Amino acid sequence: NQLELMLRNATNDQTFVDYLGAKNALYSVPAGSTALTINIPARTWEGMRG
Amino acid sequence: NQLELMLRNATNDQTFVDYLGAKNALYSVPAGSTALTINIPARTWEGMRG
Amino acid sequence: MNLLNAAPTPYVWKYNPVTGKCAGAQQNYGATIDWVLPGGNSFAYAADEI
Repeated sequence: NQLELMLRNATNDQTFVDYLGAKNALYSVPAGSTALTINIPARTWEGMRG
Repeated sequence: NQLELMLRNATNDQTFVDYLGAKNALYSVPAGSTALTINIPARTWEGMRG
Repeated sequence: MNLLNAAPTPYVWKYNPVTGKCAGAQQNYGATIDWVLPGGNSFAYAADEI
């Protein structure tokens, strides 16, 4: 019960992040083609990892 | 040395352009064919000459 | 809470580096919190305060 009271308090609540940490996108590349271009619109990139 | 020093100054340094000013792409057209489609990825065309 | 009094998302600008002129502004969707479907009343206030 004390754990609940000290865990229901807002400043200390569970925070989880996906381990992959990657938006996953699949871009089609036809069989014979050798080149691919990935153009995506304006975005704030606020904290990109790579 | 005066000439080389007024050319080392960054406000006045050499600038050279290719006279052709044209990206060169060769699109195959077989013998019997009479038509060709040139599709290109999304781009900004920021100063295109034609 | 009332969403009419909720603080809006900021407008971030687009620079357009090549021409140098401003390319406009956009609703800053690139950094937004998902708070109405998973969050509810506890996180609506948090998102507004953020």
